[PDB]
Amino acid sequence: KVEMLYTKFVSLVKSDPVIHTLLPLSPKGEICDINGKCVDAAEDELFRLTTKEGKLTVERDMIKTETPAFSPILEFEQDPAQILDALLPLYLNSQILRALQESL
Amino acid sequence: PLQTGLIAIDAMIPVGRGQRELIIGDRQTGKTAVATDTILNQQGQNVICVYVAIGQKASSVAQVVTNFQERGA
Amino acid sequence: TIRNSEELRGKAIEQLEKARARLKKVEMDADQFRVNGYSEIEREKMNLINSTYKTLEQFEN
Amino acid sequence: VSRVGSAAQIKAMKKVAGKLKLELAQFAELEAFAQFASDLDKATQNQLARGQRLRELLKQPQSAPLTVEEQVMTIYTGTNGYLDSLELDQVRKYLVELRTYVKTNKPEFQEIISSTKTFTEEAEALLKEAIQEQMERFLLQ
Amino acid sequence: MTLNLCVLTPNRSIWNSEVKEIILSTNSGQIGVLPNHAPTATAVDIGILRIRLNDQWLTLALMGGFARIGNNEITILVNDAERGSDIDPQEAQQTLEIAEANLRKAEGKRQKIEANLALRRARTRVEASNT
Amino acid sequence: LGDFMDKRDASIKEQLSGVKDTSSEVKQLEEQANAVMRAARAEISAALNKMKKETQ
Amino acid sequence: CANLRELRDRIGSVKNTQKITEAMKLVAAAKVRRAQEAVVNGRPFSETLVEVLYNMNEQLQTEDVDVPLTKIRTVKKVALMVVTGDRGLCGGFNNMLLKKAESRIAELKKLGVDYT
Ligand SMILES: Nc1ncnc2c1ncn2[C@@H]1O[C@H](COP(=O)(O)OP(=O)(O)OP(=O)(O)O)[C@@H](O)[C@H]1O
Repeated sequence: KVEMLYTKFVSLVKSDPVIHTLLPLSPKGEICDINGKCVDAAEDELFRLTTKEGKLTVERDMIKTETPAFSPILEFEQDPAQILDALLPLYLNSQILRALQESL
Repeated sequence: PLQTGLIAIDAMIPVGRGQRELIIGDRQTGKTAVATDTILNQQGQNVICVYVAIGQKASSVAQVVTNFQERGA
Repeated sequence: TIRNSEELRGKAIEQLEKARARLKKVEMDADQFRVNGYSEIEREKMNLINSTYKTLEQFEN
Repeated sequence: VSRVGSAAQIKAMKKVAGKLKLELAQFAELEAFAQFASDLDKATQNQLARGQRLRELLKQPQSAPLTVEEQVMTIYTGTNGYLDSLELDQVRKYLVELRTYVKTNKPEFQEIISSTKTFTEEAEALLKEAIQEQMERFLLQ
Repeated sequence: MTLNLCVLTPNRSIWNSEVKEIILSTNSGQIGVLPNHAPTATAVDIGILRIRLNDQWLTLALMGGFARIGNNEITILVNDAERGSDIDPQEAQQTLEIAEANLRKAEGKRQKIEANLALRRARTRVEASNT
Repeated sequence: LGDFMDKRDASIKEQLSGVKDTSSEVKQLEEQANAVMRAARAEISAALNKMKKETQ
Repeated sequence: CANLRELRDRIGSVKNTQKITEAMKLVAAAKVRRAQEAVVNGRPFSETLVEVLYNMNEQLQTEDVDVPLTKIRTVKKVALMVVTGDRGLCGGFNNMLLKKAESRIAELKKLGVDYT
């Protein structure tokens, strides 16, 4: 139950530090929170800095990445288990680097 | 123009013949030094650089006159 | 073999030995760089003595 | 400030002192960024580095008179970037050696600047080649 | 004569270009891939991505990832990739020896996976002297 | 034929040895390249500095 | 003059402080923008990753006897971790982050987890 405290970037004035579970990883992909705003995966948050009337501020982009479900054939060179065991550490590393980038 | 010999006071802010620029500053900063640099540069030219010293001690005027002599100005 | 064993050997030797020859040439220009300052800085003694000889002549006056 | 302005200076100074004044203005505005410039964009970085070299260009020794021709080439060297490769310290030594080498081995620059009193293209090219050869011999150190 | 190759990583996109062959090293296979290939989905892990561009056989070593490697538009979702000759030989060999120093440490089953990943860092590094 | 084949291989090795002699002597002479001007010029310059001091 | 001169010193120092903190503001803005640009750089990879993970979990209906990274069967020993920023004066950052940290580690010692 390796949950982390990364400070997500909500607003320029104050950004509240959220707590998210990391390592159990919820193998459907959805990385979930401290139980009450838990996030479905592929619904991503990408913050964008644009000026309002006049000041600096950050505005989120809740872009939803469309997914082509499968390739027409989708062969495997590996087994269905080994591919996930080699893939989920990659997504773990991606989420760790995102929790460093947004924290920074 | 009137070259002082200084890139600072000859590129940023000129001193032309006729314009009475002013060397203000804190004590011991180089006012007498910039004035001496101007009078010492003004050798190749033809100007008669009258240097009046008011209330400076005698020994500093001796140092400045012997500096002028050493540089030939 | 036929192309490269000559296309990388002989020209390399040529540029290598011409680099020693060019070093000898620029070294000869460094032997000239001796003269470039040396004949004048042997005089710079009498230069800084005789230039101030005129101020010492003003001192004689 | 000086109330006269560019109505006093010679045409060579009327050319090069403009860029010098503008670059010193930008460097003095950006002076606070110098200690905090951490991989900021290339425009700010190079402009601030040339300003850090420009103040060293400005500072000159005691009782050293720089006649008009030599300070002209000195300002040009400082403002158009032909000393950006050197660090902050070596600007002074490089410029003294460059002024010596130029005033002693390119007397045509003296003829042009002392005589025609403008920084025309032949003088600009002569100074460019002289500064380039002096940078080569200063890499040879 | 090639494919659209996109080797990605967390904070970068290492090498997006077109190459004749792709010899990515998975766990079960070092599957050579080349134009018009049928869509396979490899679990590419430690090993060299030897590719043969017609200029030369420039190698890049990737620490791990995945490759939805399909019909000339492949996306090798590499964890960590160092392209071409960006890796340095003598430091790589000293890094292999330091990986040996990390190999003999301690601790049961907790730290032996880090020991494995240090060994496999060395397997990533052997590409440098081979490059 | 064994002699002829190892003659081929050793001929490759010999052109490699010539390129290696080139690559080594390049380093040696290019080290000499700036060092000769440095030796002559700085030997003049520092000796000038000291002679100029004693003559001041 | 030791009365006016002290106030001239404070005026100069406060003006220099305003200049320095304005430089730090612009530097921090450029740093935020370059971190945002690094995130935008990293977004294609994560996009294709959250598409491929859905692809894999669509082929296999989470039918798996594998994946040590999904051993969800107890709450024995949580390992909470904090990513914190390394600068001085840091706004009100560090106190907030380690305050959430202290609250959650107290709530974890409630459960008896031996949080590392
Ligand atoms: N370019 C320079 N290099 C080294 N020292 C300098 C330079 N310019 C000025 N100085 C220093 O400035 C001092 C002299 O400056 P100056 O005589 O103007 O000071 P001052 O006390 O304001 O003069 P006064 O006594 O007339 O008020 C010298 O001690 C000298 O060391």
